[PDB]
Amino acid sequence: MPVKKQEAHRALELLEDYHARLSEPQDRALRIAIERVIRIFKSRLFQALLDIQEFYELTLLDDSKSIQQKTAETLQIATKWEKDGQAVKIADFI
Amino acid sequence: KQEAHRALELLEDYHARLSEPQDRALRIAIERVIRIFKSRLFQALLDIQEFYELTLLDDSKSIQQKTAETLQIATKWEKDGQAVKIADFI
Ligand SMILES: [Cl-]
Repeated sequence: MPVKKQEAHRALELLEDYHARLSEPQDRALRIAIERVIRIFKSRLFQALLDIQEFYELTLLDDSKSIQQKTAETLQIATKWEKDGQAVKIADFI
Repeated sequence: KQEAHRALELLEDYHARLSEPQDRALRIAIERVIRIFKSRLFQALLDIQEFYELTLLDDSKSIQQKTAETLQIATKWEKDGQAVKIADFI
């Protein structure tokens, strides 16, 4: 039962607690909108975790790959994730 | 048992098993990936935190306005989720 404010690891927990309090009929449209945010956010988290699983299986788990090779691939993927906020990313492309 | 929810725990485990001196460069590289991934997650949680602060906690905004802002941020995030990277600028 934390007294500290704006703890990042609790951000989704607090959104959930806010949703759970929206019981009045006039608050229902907001509640349904929040449900959608929550679903979309969870999908984002899942896809990020899959990025790790993909890296882990294709790079680290492969006995066929040399250590120098794996190190190269590992440095690359970190650099890519690092640049993501400055990346040009096109919605509904190709 | 390799659920994606454990993806990070697994990477941290693998890092904790690279003990040979010749593996040390890969180990440091993996530490970097773990740090960068945690940063990614932290910034994602701050997205929720900032939305919560700016929209949901502002009781000067009507329920209608909060709803509109909540719908629009999800729409933006949904697009960002299917967006494909074509480059980055330094
Ligand atoms: Cl080797």
